[PDB]
Amino acid sequence: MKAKELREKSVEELNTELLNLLREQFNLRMQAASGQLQQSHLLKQVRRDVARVKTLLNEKAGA
Amino acid sequence: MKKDIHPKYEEITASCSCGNVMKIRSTVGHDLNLDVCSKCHPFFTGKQRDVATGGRVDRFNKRFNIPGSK
Amino acid sequence: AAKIRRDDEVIVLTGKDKGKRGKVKNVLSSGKVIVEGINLVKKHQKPVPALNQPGGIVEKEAAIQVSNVAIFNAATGKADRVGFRFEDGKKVRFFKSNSETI
Amino acid sequence: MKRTFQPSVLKRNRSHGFRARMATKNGRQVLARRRAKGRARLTVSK
Amino acid sequence: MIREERLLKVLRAPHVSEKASTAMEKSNTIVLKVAKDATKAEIKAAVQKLFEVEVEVVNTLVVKGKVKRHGQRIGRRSDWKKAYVTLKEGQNLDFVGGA
RNA sequence: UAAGGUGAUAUGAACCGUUAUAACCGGCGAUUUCCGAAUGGGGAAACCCAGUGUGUUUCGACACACUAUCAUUAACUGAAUCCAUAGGUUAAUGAGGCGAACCGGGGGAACUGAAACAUCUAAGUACCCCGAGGAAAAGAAAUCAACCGAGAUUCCCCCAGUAGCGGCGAGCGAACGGGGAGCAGCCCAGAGCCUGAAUCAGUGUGUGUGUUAGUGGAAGCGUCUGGAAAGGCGCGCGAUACAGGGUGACAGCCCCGUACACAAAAAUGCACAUGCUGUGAGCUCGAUGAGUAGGGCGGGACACGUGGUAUCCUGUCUGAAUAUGGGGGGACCAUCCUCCAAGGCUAAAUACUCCUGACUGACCGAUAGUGAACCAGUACCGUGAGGGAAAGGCGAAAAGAAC
RNA sequence: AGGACCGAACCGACUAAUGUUGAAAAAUUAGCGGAUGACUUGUGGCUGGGGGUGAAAGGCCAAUCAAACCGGGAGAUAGCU
RNA sequence: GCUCGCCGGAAGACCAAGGGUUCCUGUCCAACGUUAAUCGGGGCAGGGUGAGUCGACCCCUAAGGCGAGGCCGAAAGGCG
RNA sequence: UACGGUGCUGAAGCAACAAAUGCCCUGCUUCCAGGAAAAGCCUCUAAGCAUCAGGUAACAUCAAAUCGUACCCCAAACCG
Repeated sequence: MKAKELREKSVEELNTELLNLLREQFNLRMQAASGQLQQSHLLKQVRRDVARVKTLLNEKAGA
Repeated sequence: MKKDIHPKYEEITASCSCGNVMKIRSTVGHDLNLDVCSKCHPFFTGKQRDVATGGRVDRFNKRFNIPGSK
Repeated sequence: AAKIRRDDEVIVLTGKDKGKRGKVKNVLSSGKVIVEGINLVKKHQKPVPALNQPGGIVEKEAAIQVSNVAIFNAATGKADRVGFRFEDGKKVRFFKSNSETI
Repeated sequence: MKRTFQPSVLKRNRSHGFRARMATKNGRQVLARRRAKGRARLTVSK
Repeated sequence: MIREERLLKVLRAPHVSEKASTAMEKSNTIVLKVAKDATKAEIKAAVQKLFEVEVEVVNTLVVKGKVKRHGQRIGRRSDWKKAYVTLKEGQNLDFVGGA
């Protein structure tokens, strides 16, 4: 949920969720698989959050 | 480089044999070595002999050691 | 940003459609403020040889920018600039100089 | 006779050598004029 | 097998090309493409831990495919880079077709 | 604050979210595909491989983490040499890396005004090269005079274009003498008494106030003509608001200004008050680091361009004396005078506007202006080193061929 | 054996002829050698201003350089229509 | 179909000057093939060139780069 | 049959004769202008390990280190 929503969490998505959150780009983002009436381009409009966890990790270890 | 106690010298000037004639006189071209330092050996010690001429009140150091100080 | 706030009712006066009045509007960055769509006889294009071939000639982007009138209600287009005071705690909604807000 | 213009990579180093033109003060000024102060690009860096 | 590695950017989608028809017979010599990160070692480590599926040999391919979109003669090249990967003998598509 | 947005110049189309984190502005952090200036070594600009760890793996591997050259200083260590010392394995900390140019350093011409060209003018300028900061260079005197006196330096008009040097050639071109601007002094070489007392490099806090968002901001209708009446008349009102230019034209009148009232996180200006890590504050008694200076014969810059000769300079070399004076008196020496003992510090006058900022324009309104309106130093030529264009500009809504 | 006598593209430079109003600051056609090396033959890196290698040239060396293709000196000198 | 050409020390071959992706084809006429234009690497819609062995890494060297300490150096710089 | 092609099925299968450009030949000869080092090839030992370690063999395996590989040449996207 966009990243700032779940900041109560003890562990970042790097623990396994990093790949479960990234896999679709090789599994569903080919022709009409992920969708055609109802999805398309995701990873900006909605799905960007995986990248925040990156700079946030370093924030948390650098404190 | 030689007299280095007192630092360096090669000042391009002339000697006017037909008025303002550019013949560069001032370039020195002779070198000497070897004298006894304050400790033990007849060390490498560079001069022309100027450095060692300058020794009539030096006690091996009060000018000698400017290259050796830093 | 305009504190006159996207239900409200405006008119054309600083162009030929002089009096065409309507509400809510359409607001986008450097968008031309159509009042409600003041056009009458201007074509539409055919980028599709399929059945749906856009047959329009009416409403399309009739420009009259920003708003020349502080929201109509009865007569008069001013003072539009007038900032107003505390009503929402993170924004301020306005009407015109004479009548608190809306 | 063999006249003239052609491209190569290994002839560059002593003349058209891009980092050699940063190493000489001769080159350095011209580069900075031609794309740092003067609005522009070079990009032919392969 | 590791999770801290170049994998999550080194791949793209499968390449869907006709050669899946013409050369997959008693083995699954299936096509991919890959980003600017691709040395062979990365794509060798990749497939089985990103798509659940066991493989044998891997090829990397420097493809340099010119494009133009600007009208005026030119556009770009991008990374482009095809690859070939190897779904063994007979597990073919037997649950999904990732086409 | 206030609502929309997805930095665009095909926008199709996904999809954040108009609750008070969607974007976006702002204090301060944070991000690496690899280069990298890049620095283990290599370098043909985008690098191809050393050498040693660490968390941990479906135990293949994995992403990563660092060093160099110097300049100074503690520790360990170390040669032909009992000893000296050079030199290593380190630990510590910074600069080495980068600018059109200012200024400090020196070098830097060629031919050409002189009607002849070896003086010189050319030019201390082309460059190339070394510094290291925002201000400098300097600057606390053998400085200048005539016995009158002045005081770091020199600066401003003079005196004066006077002295005053010459292929007697063309240029260069001084100080005094007067008015002023000025308007203030000391520590080592070191010991006693005294002793966080003066400054300031830091670094936390805080007032007095900045930087900018947030707060704002002026008046009109009726009519004759009428695409826009934003002209004209009416004055039905106005003024320390009548910039320029916007809104399809010409709007005091609708504007966007100007004039005026309030005003933030959280660093941080400057000024001060405090806070704390370090400094030196008050008084005496002491002390004086010469190869430097000479000159006979060199190279020189000074007003004095070759000369009898002028220093304070510079170099082979030789080589004195502590203020019971001589260093020098713009020849040389008197009578006499003034700086001063040859370590080191100083308030003002000056200059670079990197760029962005406020006002002015008998200044450029593309024969052009900072090479520069551009997105032209980009492309039309180039062994190339890179010389750079011909070049303003549809214009309610792109209203851009419905039919 | 021999810088043979006569031999191939790797060599040049004899006078024409369609080379001059160019296919070409250079090359040509039926013709013709030096027959193995006083040959030339090509990736690069030393010769970077008044040049530097000598079959020894006033030819070179960008294609026409007694010094340019430099742009900085400088919109010089200027007895110049 | 049917009758013969040109390159004949082939523009036969794959691949090295980095020029770089503009072949089969699917489609065509300015942004040009000084006739036609159906073809030219024209130029546009797809995609592509699958190297553990090919070769330059290495271990490495005759020419010649850079080089401790240096002998010297005006700042430059040069020879190791 | 997509008019490219693969779908089924399938023969026949010996002796000589003459000649390289090429293979053997870092063979073997013939002449001097006198054809460059490390290394793979193959062994000697210094020290130091030396009831430990080293390498050479049968077999099982693993790693097999960023590239480029498209059109193109005794020669039109080099140059002209």
